[PDB]
Amino acid sequence: SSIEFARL
Amino acid sequence: GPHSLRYFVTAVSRPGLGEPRFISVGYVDNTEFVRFDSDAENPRYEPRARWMEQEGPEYWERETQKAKGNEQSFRVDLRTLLGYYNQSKGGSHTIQVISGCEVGSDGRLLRGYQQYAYDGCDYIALNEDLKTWTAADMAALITKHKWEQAGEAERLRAYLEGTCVEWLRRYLKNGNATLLRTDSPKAHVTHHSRPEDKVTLRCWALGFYPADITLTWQLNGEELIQDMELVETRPAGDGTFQKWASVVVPLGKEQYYTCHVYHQGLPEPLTLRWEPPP
Amino acid sequence: IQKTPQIQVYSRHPPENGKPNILNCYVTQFHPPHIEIQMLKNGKKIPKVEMSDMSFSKDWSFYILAHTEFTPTETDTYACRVKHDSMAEPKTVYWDRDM
Repeated sequence: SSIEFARL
Repeated sequence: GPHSLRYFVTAVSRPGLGEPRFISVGYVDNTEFVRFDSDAENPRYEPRARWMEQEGPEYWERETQKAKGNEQSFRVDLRTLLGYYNQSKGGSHTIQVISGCEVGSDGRLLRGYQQYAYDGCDYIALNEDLKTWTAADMAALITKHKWEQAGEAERLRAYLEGTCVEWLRRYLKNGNATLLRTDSPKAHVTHHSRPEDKVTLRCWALGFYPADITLTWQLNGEELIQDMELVETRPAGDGTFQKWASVVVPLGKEQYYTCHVYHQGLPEPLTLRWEPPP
Repeated sequence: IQKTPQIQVYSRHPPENGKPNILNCYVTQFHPPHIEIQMLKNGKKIPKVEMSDMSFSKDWSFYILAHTEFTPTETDTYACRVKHDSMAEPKTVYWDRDM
């Protein structure tokens, strides 16, 4: 299960 | 031994040609098991290993929604970085991320990963302490400050130490029987020469898996490393790998050299020499 | 910062004249990901060339495997031609039955 990425 | 679950994600802008190409590949113990590619009418995460077909519709739906979420997030990041670096809107740029966990035999996290790259160069990465960040340049310092204030490191640590490890156990249970696959190399030596007083002996290792392997050439004693030609390990295309190492030796002295093949799947290292056919 | 592709052209199984085989063109260590790969037989482009999905390694560089079915003969020449932003011109690598 992948993580939800934050914005750069 | 140790195991890992990591996602390799890429977003490539294509100004004047459409939306960025977004691809997310999941790996368990370095073996691809799921893949999402935005290049479709109705993109979805897909099984890349038979043992994953076990997961039900809710799993695939959830992962797919998450991938599309990350896709749009990378779309925004691409624009954001054009600003950070003051670049034109007409060029193609790439953002890549490696995210995941490596766990030891005891089930504890050995190392967590959350590293980014822009145009093939390190951008920012979560340090081993899973508490601080390493920015590779000035643009990344912006993201760093932003993530420090947002407590992003704590959010990642929770994922890396919890969710990631938990799902890794789950995937290992379903694919363990397949992941443990081992194919020992079958080796042989070839003889090559052009009208001269020297000859090339090439030691081949074929049909092996995993890809990790070591080939060496010995002259009676000592290992010939200074003048041994070696190719990078390569896929045969059927799931196994290939590799060879060659040495140039005096004509007539072929029987003085020995090739040794070291593989994790070998009960004992293989030893062989040039054997001219009958 | 662009990375120049490394190329290996080789058959899946030891080559035996007259026996169906698979010819591979393994391309690695390149960046950006956009790349054009063609396989050639006696100087002419081969129509049916399959491409694996693209992946990238820990050093961020991409890799991909191109392959085509072929029946080697004693005199037919095969090669892989790669066009990438990192090179001024397309690089052509010929198949050597001994490598």
